[PDB]
Amino acid sequence: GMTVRDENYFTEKYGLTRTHSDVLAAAKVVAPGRTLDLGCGNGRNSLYLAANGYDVTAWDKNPASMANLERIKAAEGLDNLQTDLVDLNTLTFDGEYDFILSTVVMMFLEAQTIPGLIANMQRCTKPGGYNLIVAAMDFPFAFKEGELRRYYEGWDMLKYNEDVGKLRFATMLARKTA
Ligand SMILES: [Cl-]
Repeated sequence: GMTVRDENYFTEKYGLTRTHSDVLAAAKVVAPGRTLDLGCGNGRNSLYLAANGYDVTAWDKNPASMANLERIKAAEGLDNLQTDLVDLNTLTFDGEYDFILSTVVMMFLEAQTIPGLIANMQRCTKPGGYNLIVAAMDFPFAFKEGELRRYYEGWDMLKYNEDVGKLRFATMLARKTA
């Protein structure tokens, strides 16, 4: 009968790279809610979240990839998954989200984009909301030791790892104060 639409369901059915392990772990602590996948890539994370109760908005560049996600979305009947084409280097957005995630996307953005993009994620997060960031540390951009954490001064620093994953990645789960 039941085949639950978890990370293994999506890899078996569509053959995309597996849902990020930090998105899987975050989902155990972040209650389903209004979620922005900011730089959704192939939609691996957006598909998982939308199939598991989150109301997802998935944005990235690449018209082909976004159309591919939209086609899988339609096959999976995920009416709670909205997709749009964006350029993260020029995007300014509005909105109020329970959860914003950015996983392995910033390293491909211009270094000058990052401060404004993080400011934008922060102001569009509801009080008590969560931001998840997974990002390379030290081609066009990489965070320096402690930098991701400094951007999030004043938020509850729930989880923050700077560990190998051949590149070091900073993984952060922060919650906005209420
Ligand atoms: Cl990154």
